[PDB]
Amino acid sequence: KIEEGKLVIWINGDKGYNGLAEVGKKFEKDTGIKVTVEHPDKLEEKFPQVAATGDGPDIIFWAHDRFGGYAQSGLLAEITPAAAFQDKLYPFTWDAVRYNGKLIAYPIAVEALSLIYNKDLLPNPPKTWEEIPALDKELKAKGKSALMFNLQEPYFTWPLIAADGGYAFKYAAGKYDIKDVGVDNAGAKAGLTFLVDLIKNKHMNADTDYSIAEAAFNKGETAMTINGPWAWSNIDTSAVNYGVTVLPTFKGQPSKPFVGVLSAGINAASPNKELAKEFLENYLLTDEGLEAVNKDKPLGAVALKSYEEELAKDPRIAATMENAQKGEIMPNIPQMSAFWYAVRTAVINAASGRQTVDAALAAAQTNAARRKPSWRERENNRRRERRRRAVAAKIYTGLRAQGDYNLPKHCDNNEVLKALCVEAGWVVEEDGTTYR
Amino acid sequence: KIEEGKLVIWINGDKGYNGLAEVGKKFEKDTGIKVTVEHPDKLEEKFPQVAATGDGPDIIFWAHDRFGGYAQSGLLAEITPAAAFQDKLYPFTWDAVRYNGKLIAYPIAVEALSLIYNKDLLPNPPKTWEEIPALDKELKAKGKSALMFNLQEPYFTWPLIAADGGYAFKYAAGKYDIKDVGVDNAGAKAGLTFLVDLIKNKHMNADTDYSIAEAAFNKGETAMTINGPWAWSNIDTSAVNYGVTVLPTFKGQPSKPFVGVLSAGINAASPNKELAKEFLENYLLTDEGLEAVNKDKPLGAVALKSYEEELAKDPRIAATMENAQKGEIMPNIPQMSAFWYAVRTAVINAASGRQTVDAALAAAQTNAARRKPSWRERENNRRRERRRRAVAAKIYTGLRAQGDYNLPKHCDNNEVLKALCVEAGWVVEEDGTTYR
DNA sequence: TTCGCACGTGCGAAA
DNA sequence: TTCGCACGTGCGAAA
Ligand SMILES: OC[C@H]1O[C@H](O[C@H]2[C@H](O)[C@@H](O)[C@@H](O)O[C@@H]2CO)[C@H](O)[C@@H](O)[C@@H]1O
Ligand SMILES: OC[C@H]1O[C@H](O[C@H]2[C@H](O)[C@@H](O)[C@@H](O)O[C@@H]2CO)[C@H](O)[C@@H](O)[C@@H]1O
Repeated sequence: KIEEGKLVIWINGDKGYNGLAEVGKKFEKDTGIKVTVEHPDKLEEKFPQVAATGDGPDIIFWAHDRFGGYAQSGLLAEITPAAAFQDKLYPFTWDAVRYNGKLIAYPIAVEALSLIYNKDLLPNPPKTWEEIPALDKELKAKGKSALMFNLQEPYFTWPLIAADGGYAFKYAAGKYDIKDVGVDNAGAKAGLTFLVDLIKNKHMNADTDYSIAEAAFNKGETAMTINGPWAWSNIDTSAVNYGVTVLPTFKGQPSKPFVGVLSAGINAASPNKELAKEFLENYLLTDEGLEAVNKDKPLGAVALKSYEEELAKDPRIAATMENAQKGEIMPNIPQMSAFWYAVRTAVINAASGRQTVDAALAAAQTNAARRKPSWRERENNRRRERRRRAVAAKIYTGLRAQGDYNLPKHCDNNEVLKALCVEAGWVVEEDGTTYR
Repeated sequence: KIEEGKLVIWINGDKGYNGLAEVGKKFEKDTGIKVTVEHPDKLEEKFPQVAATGDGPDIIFWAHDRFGGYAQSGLLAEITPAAAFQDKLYPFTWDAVRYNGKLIAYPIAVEALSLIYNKDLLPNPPKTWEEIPALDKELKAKGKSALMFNLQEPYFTWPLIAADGGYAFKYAAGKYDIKDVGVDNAGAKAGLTFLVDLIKNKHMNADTDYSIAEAAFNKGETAMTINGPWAWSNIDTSAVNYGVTVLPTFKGQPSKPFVGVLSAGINAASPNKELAKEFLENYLLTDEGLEAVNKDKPLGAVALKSYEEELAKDPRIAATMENAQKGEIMPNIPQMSAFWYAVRTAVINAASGRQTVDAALAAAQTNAARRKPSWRERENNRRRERRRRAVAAKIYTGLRAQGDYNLPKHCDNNEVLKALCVEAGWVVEEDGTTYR
């Protein structure tokens, strides 16, 4: 739990938390506040559960697509810095991270997925998804493989599903039609059927995850992988001579990844609101603060106008943005979670053969639009059934008391119902069949 | 699923899976059989779910306490090693992997928790748990702390709980008594009360987990920690000059850590059983094989006598074994999982203040002693309640059909029963109050 | 051991 | 939207 005079941080484990801790130490020595950095599993899930009761960290670090839903359950609101602080940063970044006209986190970077290939096994990477299966055959003879990426999180598979026209939600009339989904359209069918085919033809495995894909590339067993800028520092420590390049096309159409803006939301239950902002704006949104974090794990296209002009000329960042221009920024609406859960179920079930591509995407189309029942709606159901059982319980209580039926020493209510049935002129069989 | 002619292995993320991968690479070089090593989260729980349907890996690596529950479910191949090979390992390691007379896993190493301390900060490690809060007072004056360890897994807190008399199950007459659970006795109460006292007096944090303590000791913010031999390699590459020593005493009695034998079991659904037995016997359980895994992450006191005579020359191993002699080998009985879940819930609830020490431990004793109903018993309950509902359903079906009781278009069963009551000479109030 | 009511939510109906 | 039966398991009783 929170407490005054301290600062705790929740960032994803694949991020530069150790470089984030190097500056929290620089903050501590300056004005006396100990800063600790923790990278918990499933932090984007634990936060909306615990912070309702006042728990959680002072600041949470996640991409912006969840954040509007976090704002909607009242976990942050109304963050305002001065314009000197509002403009040492990019206008598109603020737009994504503002829910209903209110800034809800400090944007920290811009991330997109790109194709990462080893120049040693693949001097010329493939430009198209369609030549991938033939490539894997040439590399399977040498003992290696073509492509391995995270098939568990749909973030990595969406560039291919969207390539031929699948869309999460449609933007029209200055608004996201939170009903209109395009996970069941013919475009999504072409994308997923190709991915499932890659698995059916043994070019990829349906159980592949992050560690499985990251290890196969860093050890040189797989020519290409699909990852974000955070994965670069790990490939740097390995003996792999890699290049970052545009993701391959599918049916002459580009791959369209979902672009994420890493953001720091201040917990509305924190007591360190201003102290945390002291960390945010004055000690880590500086050149030297982003350096310490980027040296550990590359943030990607950082959003600080000052620091980014140094990073934008790294050819790896330039390729990361060639992929992002081809993609779309992620909606921050609360129904992102329902869409992300549904498509995750679709890919996993279609990759494993539990469902057809038709059945998985059709089920995902309805799940991504499903409404979560309110707390009041749940309690209304609970209370109504609680009343029902109470009404029946009182009735049978009186029948067992004053009925004086010929009942066994112990018997369920159905026996009482039967005995009271025959008194009214009915005959009840063994299985409950009743008549006059 | 597992393919014929391939080997896939599951080991915990804190072990040297990269070292184990190099052993598989040599196995691939001599027999042409690819070996893939994965470290998925919650593998101790994932395995009994997938392996029942014939899925899971070929070989699973875990401490020996979980294997008996696996074997009772028929998930493991029975280990058939030559008598000549069984003599190559310490006999008591074979005992940890014996269940119902059969051998069910290949014992790899012996693991016991020890006190790891920073020699530069604390040259003389405290010999007693009770003197630790005083050590923290001196330490807080430097901005440091004394002790930090994983508070989320009961494996780390148990040596304190067991010191003054707590135990899991009592051994008597050649078997463990699953109904004699000692997580509620006075010794276990005092041990946990002390730990909760450390948290109440701000000498330790209840949210502390593995990565938080491992990061803080390696970064030199705490002078002591509690961890097994696997954690040394990260400290080695760190700047801390460290020593491994016996765990401190509590009320004059030593801490009694549960001793675990890292073991490799063979999935019963594996068409590569002969291949898995070959890889474990002639490539891993050798000097060169265990050395490769050990150089990655220290295994501890290996079961193989030939390589252990070399590893025993290590003062850190002779200290790890000094703690082991004061502790106990875990049971491998299937109830161990239920004991681990109960104590895990208790320590977390007590460390957080959600429950008292007396309430949490009393609930842990009933949970760890609760008899898990068999599948058939669960099914019996499900069918009996299904039959009870169908009987009531047929009665209300016939009442609605031949009653003509003069009720609305739609109405619940309670109203039909109400209408039948008045037909038989009763009256029913709104809340169900019923009499003649 | 079996047994039966309680419990909160699922699923779809009826509107 | 509210509604109501079905669902499988919890808890405790009776033995
Ligand atoms: O898989 C759904 C998941 O996708 C995105 O998560 C990314 C995240 O943006 C990256 O920073 C990194 O952590 O990889 C993640 C995928 O594993 C969305 O941001 C997230 O909301 C969504 O759940
Ligand atoms: O915390 C309960 C846990 O204790 C043991 O797990 C140990 C394991 O023996 C070590 O190899 C290492 O991984 O630390 C683990 C605890 O985090 C038991 O073996 C395990 O069954 C139990 O769940």
